[PDB]
Amino acid sequence: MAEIWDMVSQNISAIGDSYLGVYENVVAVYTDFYQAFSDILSKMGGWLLPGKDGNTVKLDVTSLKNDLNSLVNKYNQINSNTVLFPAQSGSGVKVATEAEARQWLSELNLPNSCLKSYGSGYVVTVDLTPLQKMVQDIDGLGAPGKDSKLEMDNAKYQAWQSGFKAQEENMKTTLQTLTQKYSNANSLYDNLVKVLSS
Repeated sequence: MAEIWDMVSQNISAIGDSYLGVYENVVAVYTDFYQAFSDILSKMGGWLLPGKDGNTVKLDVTSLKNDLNSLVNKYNQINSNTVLFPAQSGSGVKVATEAEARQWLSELNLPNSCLKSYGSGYVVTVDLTPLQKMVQDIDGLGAPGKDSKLEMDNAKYQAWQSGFKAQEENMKTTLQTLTQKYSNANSLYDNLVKVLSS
């Protein structure tokens, strides 16, 4: 027999497998998270109406701002649906050492805002600064009319909307970054196995 080699192979696999595990969790939580933000983007057209003579437009800042806040509050929590690291499972929250967190914080290339503390330890959550920034700007447009909607001229509208898609893109970028990284992690696991099975 070749008991040491087996031992070696099993050990390396576990390391690469372990690594791939975290990422599978990261990718899930984020693609899922973004899905929820897409369901909002679809409704986007249903909250827009031209002024009267396309000289202005009426935007349902309320409905929008409320769905954004709902999403931000849902993912502002801590559970198997909002934490990227460590993987959450079952009863009570699972926490990591600040160092362990900060490490992943750097690995996933995420901002410090993504680092949250829970009792004895820490956890890494999705980046909400974008959504929050969105909601801030929507409030920056001014108070709505008695119909809770805000009629604004095209200059203002398309200005806001540029800034809105700037934030929409930030989140788009993160979800990519994390998928590329997950793809590498996964490639790596498969390569390790070939190198060890042969």
